[PDB]
Amino acid sequence: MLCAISGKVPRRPVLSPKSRTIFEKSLLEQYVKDTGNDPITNEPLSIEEIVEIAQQASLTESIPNLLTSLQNEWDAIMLENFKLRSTLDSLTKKLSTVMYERDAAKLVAAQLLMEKNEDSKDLPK
Amino acid sequence: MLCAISGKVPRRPVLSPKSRTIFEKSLLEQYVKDTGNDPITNEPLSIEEIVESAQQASLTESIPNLLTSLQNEWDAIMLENFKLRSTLDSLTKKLSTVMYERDAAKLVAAQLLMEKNEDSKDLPKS
Amino acid sequence: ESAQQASLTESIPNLLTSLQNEWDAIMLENFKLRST
Amino acid sequence: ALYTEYLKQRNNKKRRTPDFNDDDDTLFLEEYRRKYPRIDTSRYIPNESSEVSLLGIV
Amino acid sequence: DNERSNIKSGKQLKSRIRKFFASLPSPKNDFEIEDEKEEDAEIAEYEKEEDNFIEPPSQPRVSLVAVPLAYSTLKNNPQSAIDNKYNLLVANAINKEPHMESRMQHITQGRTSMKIQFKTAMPPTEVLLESIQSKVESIEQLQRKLQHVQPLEQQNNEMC
Repeated sequence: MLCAISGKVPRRPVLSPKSRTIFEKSLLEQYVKDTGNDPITNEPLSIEEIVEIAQQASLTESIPNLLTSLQNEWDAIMLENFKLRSTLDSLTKKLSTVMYERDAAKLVAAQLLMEKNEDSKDLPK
Repeated sequence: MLCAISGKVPRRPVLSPKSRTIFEKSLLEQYVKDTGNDPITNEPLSIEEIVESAQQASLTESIPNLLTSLQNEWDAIMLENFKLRSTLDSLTKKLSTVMYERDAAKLVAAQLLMEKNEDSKDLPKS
Repeated sequence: ESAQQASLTESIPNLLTSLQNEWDAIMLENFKLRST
Repeated sequence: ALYTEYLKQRNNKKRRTPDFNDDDDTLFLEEYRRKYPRIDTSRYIPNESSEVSLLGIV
Repeated sequence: DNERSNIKSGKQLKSRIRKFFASLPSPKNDFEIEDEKEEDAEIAEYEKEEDNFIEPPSQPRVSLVAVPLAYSTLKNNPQSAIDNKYNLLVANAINKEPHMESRMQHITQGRTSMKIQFKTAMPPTEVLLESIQSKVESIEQLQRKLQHVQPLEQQNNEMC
């Protein structure tokens, strides 16, 4: 039902043979033209590899309003794309703060093991 | 703009109705007189088959051209989302394993802080 | 069974100004054509 | 009706004006201006790359 | 000398060597006001070098044994990490939906963009315009020729 690139319902879907995934003909072609690969599995795939594989028409309702709808929908998608990218940068940013603490902690364990090693020597004496 | 047989700018373009391609009349005519065929696909074609209303047109510029433009906009932006969906699935996967190694390690920091102080508590008393 | 249109240098306008003009030009022509 | 009345339907005259220290409404309007300006600056890059070659070919 | 450089680069820092901050002694002072948090704060200030540098005698064999020991201490573990990752993902989608102080920073970020981008736009525009306003006139004065080449066409067809 959904092409695994954009999120649309595909109007001329095509399936990759390296990885079982129905893409849209337009979008998969652009990716292959960028780099000869599959977007999910990163396996070597070409345009000739693709095998070309429900249509229900939207009846909005009972035209000047439809102008402002398309305006709002582009206005919404622009922010729904923006919000999803600042979240990616801050999840990577907060991930980097964890890596510093992870490696900083395992340096603090080395000094704590020395204090234990020093203690085990004194206990034996 | 070009003739597919010669490669020149044809001064009398005639389009065939079997392999759709703009040929120069004087060139294609000789090709047909040689053998009744279309040069590209080798399908049968005669001279009468080759072809050189009231609604006035204007040049293709930046309604239909505007609609196909908005496809390019959205189809490109849809790939922009993949770059951030795919990269998110790597960061969250590295964060999950990072926070698990943090949660698995901090239990050992808590025990060494207990054991090293307990060894200091034990030894100093003796 | 290629054409090139050079998208203007000032190419917001595609949503607002360009699209508005297209449906103005379609509207006032056919109305004037019905008059003819 | 549009042709007879001689009135075109109004479009979104919003993105151009806006205002700083607004509210949750202008927080959206601001974030709109950024993404479209980045799309704009990317939309001017692929034009200038070809430049006048794409124009003179048409 | 090649071997010594291979030992120093790897043992410099795990986060710094792999991939991607402002100096803040007040943030370190505010965060404390618990001990492990202060240790990582000083570790971040040291590697980066209102900022004083000092620590440069602490950060390979001791780290390898430390990593091997912690690995020993650490299907069921895979599902508990996948469930927690979904919980944090829901918390990240909840913190983003509430926002859409903070609003002033975004507007100023745009003012940088508006400045940077529109200056680039105006340079790209005026560079294009200089080259393309001539070609526009060339292309647009040619379009007017179709509008007269058509209008004569009909009168001749009509008269024919």
